[PDB]
Amino acid sequence: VPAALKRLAKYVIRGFYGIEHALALDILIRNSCVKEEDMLELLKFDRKQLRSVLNNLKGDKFIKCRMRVETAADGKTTRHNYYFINYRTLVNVVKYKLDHMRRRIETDERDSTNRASFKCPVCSSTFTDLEANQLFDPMTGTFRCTFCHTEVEEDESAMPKKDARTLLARFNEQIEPIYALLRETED
Amino acid sequence: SGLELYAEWKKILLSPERVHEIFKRISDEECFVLGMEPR
Amino acid sequence: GYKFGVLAKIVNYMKTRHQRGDTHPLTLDEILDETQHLDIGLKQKQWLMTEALVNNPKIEVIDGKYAFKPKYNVRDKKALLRLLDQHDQRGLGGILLEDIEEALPNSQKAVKALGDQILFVNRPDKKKILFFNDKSCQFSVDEEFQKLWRSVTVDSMDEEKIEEYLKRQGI
Ligand SMILES: [Zn+2]
Repeated sequence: VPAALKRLAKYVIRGFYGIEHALALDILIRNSCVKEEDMLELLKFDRKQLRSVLNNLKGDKFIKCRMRVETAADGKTTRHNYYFINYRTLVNVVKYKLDHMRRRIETDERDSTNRASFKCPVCSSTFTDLEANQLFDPMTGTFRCTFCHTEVEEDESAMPKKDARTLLARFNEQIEPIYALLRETED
Repeated sequence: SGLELYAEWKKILLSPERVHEIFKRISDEECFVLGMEPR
Repeated sequence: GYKFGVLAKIVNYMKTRHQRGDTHPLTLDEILDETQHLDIGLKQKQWLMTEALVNNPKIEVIDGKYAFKPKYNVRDKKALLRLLDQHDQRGLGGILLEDIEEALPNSQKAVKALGDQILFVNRPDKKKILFFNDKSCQFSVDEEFQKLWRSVTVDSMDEEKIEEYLKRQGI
């Protein structure tokens, strides 16, 4: 278990998950495999609370579980859930969750062009620029709304467009440590 | 059971969403074998 | 009654004595006088001396006598911070807010003094669990990003589809 893998997992869990998820990860870092029951006692979390976090971790496939069945000393059947970290599968999910944001960022660039600027104040409905000329009434000489017969404005749609632009630069900066860690874990 | 499906190999409740993805992955040709016109 | 209705008053009376501020230890016989248990059974005196007054986590044996254990209980702001640090370092777990209030009089001053150093987890029954705030690696984002993070559903995708996206975009 290279130290790079351990650090990479820690850096991502504390950034996009609550303290509950991070604490459970530390147990799996100290020991390669730990029983679900043992983890419950150490963390003192609720039975459902621990399962919910584990399900979320299992949902993102950051850790895998294997079931071992054995006969107890008293003869009753025992079903212990053993959890362990799968770095090979974990790294793919981190890349998947990062590329989608990058492609989402790329999508945000195209969304800005197709945003609907025209909107009627009465019915509070926004219409596309191409659709604006459809409602254009030659007699009035200005944009109008057929449902409301009211003037259509376009100044209110300009403000929210600039907000998305600021998120692009900031997203790339805060994500550099994750990208740098990924390059170190390619071996 | 009722309006919920159970999948056993162990046993996990099967939700409607969990089945949607498999159906999407089904190709058009596979539908013809199943006797369902894709279009 | 017998063997059960006498030992309790010894513990209860001892707890009240500490609240007066008397840290001085007390003898087995001395406590019996103030607890109106002078007629306690002979084999109860040895049982309390050998088991009850040593196994209990609130009884301190000092110079052969018994005194309360305020050191284990949190009675200062510094002790509160240290105790949580050990729990995180040793992975012992959190502590309910009620367990600290009884141990630490006017715990609100200590809890608020430490500020963000204490992580409060509210249970369904309003009970708050305290955890050490590990300030080693911290990271947070705006609610807009977090909401967008949730908007990207991931439990509704299989392994084959999830890994396919990697080669689809060329990574
Ligand atoms: Zn209108």
